[PDB]
Amino acid sequence: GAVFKLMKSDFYEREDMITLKDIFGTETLKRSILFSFQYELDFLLRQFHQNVENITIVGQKGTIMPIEARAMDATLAVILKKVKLIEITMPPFASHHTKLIINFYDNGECKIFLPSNNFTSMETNLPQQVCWCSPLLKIGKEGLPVPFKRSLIEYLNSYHLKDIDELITKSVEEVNFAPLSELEFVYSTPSKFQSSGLLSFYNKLEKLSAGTSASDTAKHYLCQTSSIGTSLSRARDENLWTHLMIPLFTGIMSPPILPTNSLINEYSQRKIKPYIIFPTEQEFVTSPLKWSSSGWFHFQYLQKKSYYEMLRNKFKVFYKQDPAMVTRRRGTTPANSKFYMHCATSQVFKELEWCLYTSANLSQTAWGTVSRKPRNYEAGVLYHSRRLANTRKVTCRTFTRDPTHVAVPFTLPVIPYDLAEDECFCLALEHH
Repeated sequence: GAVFKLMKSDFYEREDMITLKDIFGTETLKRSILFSFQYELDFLLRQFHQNVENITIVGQKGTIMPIEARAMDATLAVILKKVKLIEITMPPFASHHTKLIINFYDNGECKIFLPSNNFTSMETNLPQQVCWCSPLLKIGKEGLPVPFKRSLIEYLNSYHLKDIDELITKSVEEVNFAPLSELEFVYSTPSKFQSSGLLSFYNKLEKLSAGTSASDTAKHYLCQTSSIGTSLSRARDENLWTHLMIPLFTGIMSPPILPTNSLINEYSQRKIKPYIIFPTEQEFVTSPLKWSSSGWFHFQYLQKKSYYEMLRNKFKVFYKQDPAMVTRRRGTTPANSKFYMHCATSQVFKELEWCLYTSANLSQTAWGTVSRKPRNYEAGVLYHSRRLANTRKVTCRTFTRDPTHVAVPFTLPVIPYDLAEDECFCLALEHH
């Protein structure tokens, strides 16, 4: 079955879990196809077994740094001949953030992974990272269409590159995706020709919950992100999660933004509970590598503080690790995974209506809006309870207590920010 694993760190596990070497080092691996925002080629290529025949690497022109001669050795020169680069030219202010691995093995097997780390030593080892692992898939003729496969192919098409069409999509097409028949592949693309991002995700959730009646249940919506974008509007404080996404998902608004005070009453009246997990200032003090992982966490609110105060004090949206539940070896180190999830009710989040794990951070550029398309490539997997084989809920557990559908790096429960003391981490330095 598909499984979430916590990526091992050279620092936190020194002497359940996965490493890049488990993914790439297997002697039966024949081919890997990789997508990422950043590759450190000498670090990445050292993960592979000599048996590998091809490594196809997709990334933005310039995010694939060649190995300098001084860092070459015998082994690397051999693996390097097996590398095919597909270099993407992005529009301005657009990023290729998708992290995706498609592996093909000796006996026609295939396995797909979504790691939260870029392929660099620093990303892999500093902030907490996770990796979703598909079940084993087999090359073979397909029966009924599998949504995950259809969406993955739309997504690949949306690069509009002949090399992707020929070298990747054709190979994906041969794979039977039946073991993924419960899951959805949810993505963003700048392609004008393919709907994606928030509008498509919203339409997908509306379709997946069709018929479901309303309840007096509390409605919990949680986001864990390593970036929090600024206001959707220059004239008003409006946050993507609280003002647009949650209101869409709950039915507060439809596609054809509400005043903040109206939203707060609506949340109170519908028992909506919003959460954003983002590191506090003090959680770096109780992290083993201290502020080392802090550069991955971006929420630059100092220039428009009222937007932050609104989130912190009016929506009371911020949540932090339970310092009693974290391991000694990881402490309160923040995670660079992105999860979005919904629970309808301490035990909160252990049974979910749905959960999306993705590269997409909480920004307009990753998700778009109702009217604007995403600027980035992003990809993720969605578990939806109505899509499960059995009439059941998606189950979730925290890695900090280490089978469930989902596993998250944050504690369960998470703890509200203490309004007297806690503040989201934000550093303004001279260089930025």
